[PDB]
Amino acid sequence: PQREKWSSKIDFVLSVAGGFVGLGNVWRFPYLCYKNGGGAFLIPYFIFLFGSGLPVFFLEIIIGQYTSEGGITCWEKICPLFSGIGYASVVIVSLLNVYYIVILAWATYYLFQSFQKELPWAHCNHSWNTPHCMEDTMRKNKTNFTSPVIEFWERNVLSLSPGIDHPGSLKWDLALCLLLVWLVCFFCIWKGVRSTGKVVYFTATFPFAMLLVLLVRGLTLPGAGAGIKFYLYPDITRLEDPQVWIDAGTQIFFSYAICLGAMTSLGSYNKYKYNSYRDCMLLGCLNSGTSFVSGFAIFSILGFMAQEQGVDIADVAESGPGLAFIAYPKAVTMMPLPTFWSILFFIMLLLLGLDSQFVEVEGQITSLVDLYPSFLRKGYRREIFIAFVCSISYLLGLTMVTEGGMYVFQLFDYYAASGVCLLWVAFFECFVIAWIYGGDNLYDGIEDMIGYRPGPWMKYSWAVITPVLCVGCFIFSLVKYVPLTYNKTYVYPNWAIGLGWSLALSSMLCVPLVIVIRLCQTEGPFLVRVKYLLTPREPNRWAVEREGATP
Ligand SMILES: *[C@@H]1O[C@H](CO)[C@@H](O)[C@H](O)[C@H]1NC(C)=O
Ligand SMILES: CCCCCCCCCCCC
Ligand SMILES: CCCCCCCCCCCC
Ligand SMILES: CCCCCCCCCCCC
Ligand SMILES: CCCCCCCC
Ligand SMILES: CCCCCCCC
Ligand SMILES: CCCCCCCC
Ligand SMILES: CCCCCC
Ligand SMILES: [Cl-]
Ligand code: NA
Ligand code: NA
Repeated sequence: PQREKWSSKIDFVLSVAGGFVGLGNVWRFPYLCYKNGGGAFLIPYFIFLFGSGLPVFFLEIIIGQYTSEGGITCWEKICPLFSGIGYASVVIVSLLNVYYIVILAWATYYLFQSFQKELPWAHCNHSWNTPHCMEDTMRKNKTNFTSPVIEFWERNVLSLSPGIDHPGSLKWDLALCLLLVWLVCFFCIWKGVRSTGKVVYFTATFPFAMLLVLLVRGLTLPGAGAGIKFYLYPDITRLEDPQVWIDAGTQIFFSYAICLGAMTSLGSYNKYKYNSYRDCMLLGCLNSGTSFVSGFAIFSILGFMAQEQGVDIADVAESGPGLAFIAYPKAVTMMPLPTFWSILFFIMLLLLGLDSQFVEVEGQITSLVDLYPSFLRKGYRREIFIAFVCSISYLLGLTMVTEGGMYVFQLFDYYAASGVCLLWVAFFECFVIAWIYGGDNLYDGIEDMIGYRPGPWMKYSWAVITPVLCVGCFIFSLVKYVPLTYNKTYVYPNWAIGLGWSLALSSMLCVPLVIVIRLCQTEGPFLVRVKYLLTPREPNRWAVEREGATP
């Protein structure tokens, strides 16, 4: 009957902050900056952060607060047509839940490797190391040598195969680790949904307090001055390639968990007369500051490795995912008692990723339960659903656990819940809000909800800045198209790129397909059909709290 509200604003802030501040900050941003050269990644990043990151994030939160519904029915309130956006988000988040947890699996594996006398990536004299491996300290002291940390990441953790078309034998240890993290998610969602809520004082303060330590270790490294420069001074030429702009925009959208329905649901649990604008601005500041400062530390470590190895910074580690699994495990080796600090670091990674996964999976489950309110949300009948959603997404994730699973992970990362699909969904959200619902019409709601009409920046972002940025990046990437590559050496087969585009299209096609379906359901001439489907169905149809009216 009545949606359960937050106990207080503190609960909302802590839940959301633990929600969108996770592995998209300490893991994705590092190698996304590293892959796109150096500081040339920052110029689009911040622009999107001030052009589409904060505005769309606050728009999602404010729609959730205005309609008090999840990611799906909120659109039906705002606009019956273009409802597929919600479905699109669901598909996106589903695919995200498939490969996001895989990262945690790796972290868990690393954790299980930490509990021993000497870290396995300190020196390379083990069975999995190629004879070309040479220790980092001895690399520049005196061809094509490899470092123990990278060896451990590829040969042992991943057992990397020649290509995607050679999946090979499934790795059982990583499969068990993925099962373990999915079991943690399952027992933290069906029961103990607020388990992290009562221990936030450890779940929120520790991940930051740990990062600072790395930062203190990062800057002190002798080569940091080089690395920070690589992280800061941009390259003008790199800005010409569409890849940097697409990566920066989609990294903004991924870090803030927008176009997923999680933000709308989180904003659906708060009060109507709640000043979510200021809270959202502070949370976005915290998110971007965490990303920027963590990049400082990891790029200082990269500069240290480059100066010690006698190699260029751009060729010191893996450009694809695993930079955070190459730089940070090397940094924790330099600290006194490396085992303890490595354990703490991977525990912090687990906390961040697990909290983010809890939020995303719970949002997806709530959305699907909204789609099936009688067939679900009936106790045990709901419980089984959880056991379904994890399992079908666990088995589907097992394709990323085979020793050729890294390439599949790269496909999912670049296409499934990131790339031109996120731009598609964000552009359609902003188009519906600005050019159909009306920016001033939604300011009429904001002014009543928070008590003051915000500045013209929010409306200018949805009206012009965000659609223009999204369409420009999309069309400019399609014009100067470069095939997706893993670690800038592997050239994907055509069928692999076809599968990745199928993954993107699974969510993209929801917007037009649902439009066609809704037009088919309604009767009459086309013009009155679209006019009737473009009328909001009383978005703030609530009287329990002090509210005004739609016009
Ligand atoms: C490593 O080998 C590759 C492939 O032959 C070559 O392109 C590259 O220059 C070599 N790098 C070093 C550091 O020897
Ligand atoms: C010879 C080992 C089995 C064949 C290759 C592994 C395939 C695992 C895919 C799991 C998907 C559920
Ligand atoms: C700029 C492209 C959109 C043109 C305006 C469409 C608005 C239709 C809905 C009107 C609601 C009264
Ligand atoms: C009108 C309500 C039903 C819309 C269903 C859309 C589902 C899209 C699935 C995309 C392929 C998995
Ligand atoms: C990965 C498939 C997601 C299916 C979502 C269905 C929404 C009605
Ligand atoms: C490492 C955390 C940095 C946070 C900066 C912004 C604080 C509101
Ligand atoms: C339930 C789908 C009905 C489709 C009817 C199509 C009429 C053009
Ligand atoms: C030049 C070092 C800056 C570090 C900011 C946290
Ligand atoms: Cl970020
Ligand atoms: Na978190
Ligand atoms: Na983030």
